[PDB]
Amino acid sequence: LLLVETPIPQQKHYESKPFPAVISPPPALSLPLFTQTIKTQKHYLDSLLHESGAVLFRGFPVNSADDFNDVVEAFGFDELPYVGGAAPRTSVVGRVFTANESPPDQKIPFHHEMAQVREFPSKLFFYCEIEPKCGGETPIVLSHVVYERMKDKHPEFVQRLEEHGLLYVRVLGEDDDPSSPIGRGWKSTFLTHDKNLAEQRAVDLGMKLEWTEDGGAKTVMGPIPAIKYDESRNRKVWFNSMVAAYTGWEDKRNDPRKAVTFGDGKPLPADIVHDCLRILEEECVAVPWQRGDVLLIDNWAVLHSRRPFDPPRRVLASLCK
Amino acid sequence: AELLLVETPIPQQKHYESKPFPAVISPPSASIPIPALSLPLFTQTIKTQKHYLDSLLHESGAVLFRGFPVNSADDFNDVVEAFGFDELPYTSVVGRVFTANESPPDQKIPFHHEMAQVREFPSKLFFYCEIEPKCGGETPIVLSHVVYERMKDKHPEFVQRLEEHGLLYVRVLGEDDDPSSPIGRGWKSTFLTHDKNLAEQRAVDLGMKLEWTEDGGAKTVMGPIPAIKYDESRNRKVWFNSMVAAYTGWEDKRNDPRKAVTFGDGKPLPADIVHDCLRILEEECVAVPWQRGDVLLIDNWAVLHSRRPFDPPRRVLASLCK
Ligand SMILES: [Fe+2]
Ligand SMILES: [Fe+2]
Repeated sequence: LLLVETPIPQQKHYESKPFPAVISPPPALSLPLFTQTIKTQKHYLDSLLHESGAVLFRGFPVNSADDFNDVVEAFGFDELPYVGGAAPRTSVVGRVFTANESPPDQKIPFHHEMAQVREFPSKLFFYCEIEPKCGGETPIVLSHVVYERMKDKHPEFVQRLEEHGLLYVRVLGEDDDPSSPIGRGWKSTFLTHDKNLAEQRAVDLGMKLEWTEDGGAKTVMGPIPAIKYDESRNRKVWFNSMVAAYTGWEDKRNDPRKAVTFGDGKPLPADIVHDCLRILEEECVAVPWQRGDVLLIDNWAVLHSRRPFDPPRRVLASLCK
Repeated sequence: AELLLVETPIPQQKHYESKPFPAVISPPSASIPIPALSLPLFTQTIKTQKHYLDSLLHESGAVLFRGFPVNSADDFNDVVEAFGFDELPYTSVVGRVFTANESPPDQKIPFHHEMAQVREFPSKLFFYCEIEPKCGGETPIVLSHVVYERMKDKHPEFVQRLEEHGLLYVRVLGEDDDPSSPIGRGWKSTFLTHDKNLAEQRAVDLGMKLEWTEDGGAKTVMGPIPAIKYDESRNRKVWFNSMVAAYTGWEDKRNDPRKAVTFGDGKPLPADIVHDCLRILEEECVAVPWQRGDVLLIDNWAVLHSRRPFDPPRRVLASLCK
């Protein structure tokens, strides 16, 4: 079976490279034939992900969570062991899971997966088992592009970011708020109900957990870098949750404006942060999901998000070490 | 190529009026000709032996299928499709098969009929062992009509009062979802809304009375509803209720299991008699150790199930029928 590089309307190109790269089928197709081609074309696929940063596989027989798991298995990347610092996860089969995000009417900001975690995924997979009735795409953007445009537009700001970095403040409830963009409580965050084991697992993850009165918790993280270096592609990337926090960490316990600051406490310039948001939207690519679609994302080069949608919609995921 | 479905004995099974519980079907030891076992051969035999299998489930209440090539969720789904029961209208693994978010492994899940407090509950249930537990983790099952007959015999007055007033179920919900709780789901998620008006309207549709607590949560009161039902297909009364389940298993920071369920008229249940019922369930139950490939078909009108504590790994998928 052949893996054909196919053009789609939404994709962009950077230095002659498509973003995202799109592979489609040209013996009747079957899941085993696909997973077999994946193993056979390992090198080709590694080079494609290396050049593009994300690869969308469209037109293949991935009709269930089990099929998706088999495809993830064919790529052979080591699975990311679950710890904490993420959201209420629900394992479906094997390395595949469903995480409960914010409501369909909301817009999930751009971010790198588990960006504030020490051992974050190098790669992730997204699978559409049930396409959204309307909207619900998973827009993606090249992190190094965002950095380059930011350094070009706001050299001083970028310069200050690499000197002082960023500081993150996030208040947590005891339980999980299904209605919040950042509704995970400290119980689910640290997979514990004991404050001792929590405050410890918290300090380990590199946090300053101070128990709140209403049984919640106020977490503070940083200073930590805002810019990182992709060793495999020799370039710097916008690896931070600045825009995500500044515009999305909003609920009864969190004021977005105070959710993230420069590493030295100094506030961020509202106009520059929103200018960054503008760059993310302009450079992003929002491919409408089709049932069977499997998207492979290199977490070092891409930030993802989610658009509002009308149910039904079901996108499963898988994280790689 | 044909396959024989042989009624086989196992150590754990019991017998009531000459009928095995659960009935156990396995491939034969030495058949002529020797059949090459496969999933497709099994699913074909299931369709071919429809009547025989319906009769078996009818007489026993539950049927364990042991020794067949059910080696994946996909295989299990094919087996569920071969039986042709209508799927119960709604984490989905494949087709009609899913994984149930159960309690932690160290816990003991109480006996219950599936979706017992739901208007349209499943008539039948399928359980499949994809990965056998390292230790324990069986799925004990017991005959509901037997529990009823023993309860009526030991506590006639109590049963008589149950038929008269029935039971009342209480749950104090928080606004958000508590992860560390067997009943931790809040009213926002339970009623899929953050709007109080809509929520209390949806609870009423579900045959529930909702009262908004002062702390931002909610208190629901379901009932009075019957504690005893009638199995039309078998002409007998069954212990179709979550009495023991709620009285001993619905505990968290907001809920006290002793007020979680009461008589339909508010009167508390006698602790002695409830624990006596718990005793009966344990004595009458059958806990068959799970084996990879096992498929258990349960008639939800005649059987209550549970789960023993266990040491991971363990993986049992499920499927519900209209
Ligand atoms: Fe994400
Ligand atoms: Fe159950």
